[PDB]
Amino acid sequence: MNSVTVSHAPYTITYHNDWEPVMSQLVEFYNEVASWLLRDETSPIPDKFFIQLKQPLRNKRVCVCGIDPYPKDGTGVPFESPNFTKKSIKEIASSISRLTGVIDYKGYNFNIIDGVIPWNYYLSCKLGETKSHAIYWDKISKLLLQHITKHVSVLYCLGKTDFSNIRAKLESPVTTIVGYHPAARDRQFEKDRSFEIINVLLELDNKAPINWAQGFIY
Amino acid sequence: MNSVTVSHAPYTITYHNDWEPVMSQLVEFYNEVASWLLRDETSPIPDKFFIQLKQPLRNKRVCVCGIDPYPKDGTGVPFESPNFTKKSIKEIASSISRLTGVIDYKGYNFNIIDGVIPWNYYLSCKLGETKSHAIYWDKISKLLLQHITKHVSVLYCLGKTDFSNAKLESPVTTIVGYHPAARDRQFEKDRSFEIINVLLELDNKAPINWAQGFIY
Ligand SMILES: [Cl-]
Ligand SMILES: [Cl-]
Repeated sequence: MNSVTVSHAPYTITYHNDWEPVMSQLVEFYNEVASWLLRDETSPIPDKFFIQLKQPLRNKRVCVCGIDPYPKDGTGVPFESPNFTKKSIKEIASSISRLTGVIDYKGYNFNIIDGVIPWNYYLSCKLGETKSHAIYWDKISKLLLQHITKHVSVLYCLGKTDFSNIRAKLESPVTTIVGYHPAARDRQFEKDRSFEIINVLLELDNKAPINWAQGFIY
Repeated sequence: MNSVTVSHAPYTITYHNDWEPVMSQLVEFYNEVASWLLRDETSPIPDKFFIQLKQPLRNKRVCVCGIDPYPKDGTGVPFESPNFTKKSIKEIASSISRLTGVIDYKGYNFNIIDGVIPWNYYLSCKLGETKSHAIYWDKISKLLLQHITKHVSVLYCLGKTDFSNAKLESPVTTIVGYHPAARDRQFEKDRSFEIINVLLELDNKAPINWAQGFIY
């Protein structure tokens, strides 16, 4: 819809109107930091940092959140792996396959599920190094996730360590689940039932469940 | 097992060891407020304010919580009505009767159910006035419920307006259902008891057998 300019790359940020209330501060915060983060090659590329701000928030009832993008090949859409190559998304798809009974599929994407907004807490990383840009995104990450949590009924974070003390410092009343990361040891993600629990919590808040099968690609 | 003294009535508080971490602060907080509570006649009596601290917490997976004790005849055990007279507990027993298929009973008590700790958020009220002691118990109530929510998997609160307010600061799965005396039969259509067991099953915990609460 609308656009806003910033003094460093990617220069323009196009945003859906639901994000308006935070854009002014986003610009201030990004300008203060961008120079530091663009030194490094990144995942995703700078033109893709903010494409998830084109998504609406008012139709969203669940946020599924990872700490930062894939160390390589980040597309700007959290969790997205267009050629279905990344371990995280393969493990997620398996979980939902067992849950939904859908056995034959070629990919999975959170971004095409009604009511779900997939999110990366930090919006970039130094290529090949997870959590490398935490110190730069800090204030922005808090700002944007606070805004998301005013719309969604449930926040689902993936990674017990990654999200230990970040969720305590979010200052939001929103119902929160911190589950295992897909690559957690001893198959703990495979025994994790957060996808089911989400729908129970949504039902308790007088909201429709998420149909997790909508994420499949054929 | 152990005991602690306090400068106003009931003077001694006996507590199960699972409560040890909070007793020191409980004494500080109770001493700083007890004058205000004891001016009034109370439900329950002061000797019964803290008897629920004799219950263990480690074997508990569900906390069932009401806002404060019965306006009259509080026994110190939340929800307990020994002569099965109180509306709340009669409605709860009906709900579980329909759920479990147990049709003939004389009473119901949460306190004899494995895995359940029944709780009153405020530990007293001025006789006949619900919520009258909220302002006195405030800090203590928050302290004790926070401690309970470190052990239990699910917190079930009864009363939508009573428990609307966030101010607990705990990750625990929380359900805020209708109060048993809610209008238009809303408590009768409330399925929180079933939902609790689903949530528990999802957290790899055994369900609560709600039929254990019946008295014959
Ligand atoms: Cl983890
Ligand atoms: Cl109610």
